[PDB]
Amino acid sequence: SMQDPIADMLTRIRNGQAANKAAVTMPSSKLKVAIANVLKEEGFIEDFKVEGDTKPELELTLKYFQGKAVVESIQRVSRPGLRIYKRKDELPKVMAGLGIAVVSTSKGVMTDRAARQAGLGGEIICYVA
Amino acid sequence: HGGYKEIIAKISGDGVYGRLKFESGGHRVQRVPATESQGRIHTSACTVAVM
Amino acid sequence: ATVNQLVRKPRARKVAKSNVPALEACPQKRGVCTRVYTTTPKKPNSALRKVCRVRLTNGFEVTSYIGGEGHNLQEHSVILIRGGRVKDLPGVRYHTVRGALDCSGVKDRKQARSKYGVKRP
Amino acid sequence: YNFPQGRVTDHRINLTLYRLDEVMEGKLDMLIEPIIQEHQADQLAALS
RNA sequence: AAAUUCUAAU
RNA sequence: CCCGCAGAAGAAGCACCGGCUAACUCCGUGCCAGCAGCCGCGGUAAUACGGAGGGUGCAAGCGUUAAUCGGAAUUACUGGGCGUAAAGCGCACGCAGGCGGUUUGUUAAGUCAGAUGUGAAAUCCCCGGGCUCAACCUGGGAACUGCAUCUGAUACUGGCAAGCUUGAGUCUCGUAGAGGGGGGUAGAAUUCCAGGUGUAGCGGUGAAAUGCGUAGAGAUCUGGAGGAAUACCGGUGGCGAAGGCGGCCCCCUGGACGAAGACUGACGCUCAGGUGCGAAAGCGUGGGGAGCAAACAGGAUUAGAUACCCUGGUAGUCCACGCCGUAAACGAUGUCGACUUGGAGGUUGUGCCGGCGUGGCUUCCGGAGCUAACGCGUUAAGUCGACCGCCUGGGGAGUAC
Ligand SMILES: [Mg+2]
Ligand SMILES: [Mg+2]
Ligand SMILES: [Mg+2]
Ligand SMILES: [Mg+2]
Ligand SMILES: [Mg+2]
Ligand SMILES: [Mg+2]
Ligand SMILES: [Mg+2]
Ligand SMILES: [Mg+2]
Ligand SMILES: [Mg+2]
Ligand SMILES: [Mg+2]
Ligand SMILES: [Mg+2]
Ligand SMILES: [Mg+2]
Ligand SMILES: [Mg+2]
Ligand SMILES: [Mg+2]
Ligand SMILES: [Mg+2]
Ligand SMILES: [Mg+2]
Ligand SMILES: [Mg+2]
Ligand SMILES: [Mg+2]
Ligand SMILES: [Mg+2]
Ligand SMILES: [Mg+2]
Ligand SMILES: [Mg+2]
Ligand SMILES: [Mg+2]
Ligand SMILES: [Mg+2]
Ligand SMILES: [Mg+2]
Ligand SMILES: [Mg+2]
Ligand SMILES: [Mg+2]
Ligand SMILES: [Mg+2]
Ligand SMILES: [Mg+2]
Ligand SMILES: [Mg+2]
Ligand SMILES: [Mg+2]
Ligand SMILES: [Mg+2]
Ligand SMILES: [Mg+2]
Ligand SMILES: [Mg+2]
Ligand SMILES: [Mg+2]
Ligand SMILES: [Mg+2]
Ligand SMILES: [Mg+2]
Ligand SMILES: [Mg+2]
Ligand SMILES: [Mg+2]
Ligand SMILES: [Mg+2]
Ligand SMILES: [Mg+2]
Ligand SMILES: [Mg+2]
Ligand SMILES: [Mg+2]
Ligand SMILES: [Mg+2]
Ligand SMILES: [Mg+2]
Ligand SMILES: [Mg+2]
Ligand SMILES: [Mg+2]
Repeated sequence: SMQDPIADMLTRIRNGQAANKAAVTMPSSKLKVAIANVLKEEGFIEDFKVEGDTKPELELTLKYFQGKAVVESIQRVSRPGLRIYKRKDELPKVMAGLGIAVVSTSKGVMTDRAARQAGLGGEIICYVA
Repeated sequence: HGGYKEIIAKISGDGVYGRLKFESGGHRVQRVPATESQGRIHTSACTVAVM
Repeated sequence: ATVNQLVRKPRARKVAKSNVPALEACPQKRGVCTRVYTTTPKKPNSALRKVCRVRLTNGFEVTSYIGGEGHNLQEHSVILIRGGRVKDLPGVRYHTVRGALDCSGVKDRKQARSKYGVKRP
Repeated sequence: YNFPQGRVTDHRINLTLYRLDEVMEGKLDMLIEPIIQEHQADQLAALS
């Protein structure tokens, strides 16, 4: 059964980018919306939008720079079978800072350097770089 | 193929054992066998007993 | 393996046993020669290797190799043995320490003397 | 007996000879006499 | 349609 | 510790030189003597054995043996695998356990931040000092990744309360099918029995012979008995969780799929122990026995033939009940869910106007991608998530206790 919607969202984005699709559409949720907002502000997607009321649908627009996907790798970390939480002083760095990591801290879902500025830790969602 | 796997014979005369008592042992031969497809050299041995 | 499967049953490590058990974690042992003889190696080598059957001080009964050219060993002689396996000899697992209690160094040996217990001339 | 070299050698007295063709023809009296000699000096020497 | 085998040093 | 005295006067060895590994020639022996950590040297022209000359590496030390970690990603938490190299239970149900679609409120258990107490000294690391330097001694700091308490945060996980319909399930109509259990019946054919006609062969093989026949065989015709299996249809066609299921008719019965409408509201997925099903052979009791056919007998072939070939033939194959629990039980590919270009078919539903769509199952080719390669390729061996099973060189051995 579907025991991980976030990993499904990541897989949908990966399979869309690898297949040179123009957009990816999926069922919506608050945590997915937060992750999509982080991705859009960090520049890995063009835009996202949610439509509908009873069964909301979230769609993302993928972006390609030189006819190739902007996002190279994206991998879920804190899977349901094993959760990962880290302190502020040991937040991970991806590609020596070139990439980003998404962390949910007590102030919301944000990046890793933003949480370092805030001096907060939390649960790591994924490594995207 | 060739000779004997074992031969036992009797030698009779005057002075026999006093001259054939030193042949009891092993005798080694190094040569190209007749039963040889290639041209390899082979080492083999035989055992001799004088009583 | 799943992390759950590993939590229920962790990984095991190879025992990695020893190959000189008669020494019992001792660099050398002392023994008595009950039989001195010769033996023939495996394919393809061919010689008449000199070995000995030795009873140690802990009760073990093993076979040892006598290196060098010529030895003065015989039955009822006490010797010192150490580890080391002769490959083409099946069953030999130890080496006789030359220069020990009742075995003398190789006569007229001017090279690698310390390995055969010969005094410097 | 080495046929490639035609050499017959005796290890008991360390005596090598290059007359194998004669030896294989029943002329081994040139092989047994040197042994008997060495077998007799011991017999006199073994008198103690 | 019959029909076994080729030891051991290049 | 300092000064003076006489004299270079008292003071260098060990291992190695074929490759891995820095460093080569001569003589002796001739698979002998011997060397070896792994490949491997030595058979009368040895850079590998022994000696000499030369060189290389450490040096008051040098080598060997024993023990531990590393290399070994070779137990893979960091950080491995299971189509063919070792490795998916024969299949399914299911308790404990592991995991959990979406919204709101509340709690602060997990998680995070700060503060406090504690984490003996020595040791380790950093900045300095003292022995003529060093080893050594020592001043100060850093560290001891931990534990407990107090105060805060509510994004994610958990608890409680209320919901929602998309996962899951129920109801109405219909369809296809060797799905299962029991009973009845039909036709062809083999065998046996009785009788008619008829006379010298029948059968079998590469060729023969054993065998049957003048006591009338084989052939042909008529009547009867009993047992087993269902020609054509028939098709990489259909059904079933797997094993498996094939004449026709009836009775009881499981599942799947499709078109619309209504209903419950997370009731779900996986599953160690446990439980049930499970080809053929085999076992116990009681029946049945046409054909076939282990064991057995005879005749051929052969150097021999305890076989292949021929003539016969008993258990067994069949039925009822009860055991057994194994297969190359194979797609050598565990179950569930999501995402990702195409083409040619087969089978079974439904909507619209011979054409245009939309579901289920199934065969072949092939793109990206993956693989050691062969190959797989929307029914993945591609990209992910949850749970279970299994593997760690070849024999010994799926063997002993
Ligand atoms: Mg034979
Ligand atoms: Mg051969
Ligand atoms: Mg070199
Ligand atoms: Mg050496
Ligand atoms: Mg030479
Ligand atoms: Mg040498
Ligand atoms: Mg040399
Ligand atoms: Mg390791
Ligand atoms: Mg090791
Ligand atoms: Mg792992
Ligand atoms: Mg492996
Ligand atoms: Mg195999
Ligand atoms: Mg295998
Ligand atoms: Mg299977
Ligand atoms: Mg189940
Ligand atoms: Mg739970
Ligand atoms: Mg807390
Ligand atoms: Mg804290
Ligand atoms: Mg301390
Ligand atoms: Mg909650
Ligand atoms: Mg809760
Ligand atoms: Mg049916
Ligand atoms: Mg039926
Ligand atoms: Mg008749
Ligand atoms: Mg089917
Ligand atoms: Mg199945
Ligand atoms: Mg039915
Ligand atoms: Mg309702
Ligand atoms: Mg079970
Ligand atoms: Mg049966
Ligand atoms: Mg029976
Ligand atoms: Mg019976
Ligand atoms: Mg019968
Ligand atoms: Mg027979
Ligand atoms: Mg028959
Ligand atoms: Mg019969
Ligand atoms: Mg039965
Ligand atoms: Mg099995
Ligand atoms: Mg099968
Ligand atoms: Mg299998
Ligand atoms: Mg799937
Ligand atoms: Mg294909
Ligand atoms: Mg897969
Ligand atoms: Mg593979
Ligand atoms: Mg093993
Ligand atoms: Mg058994």
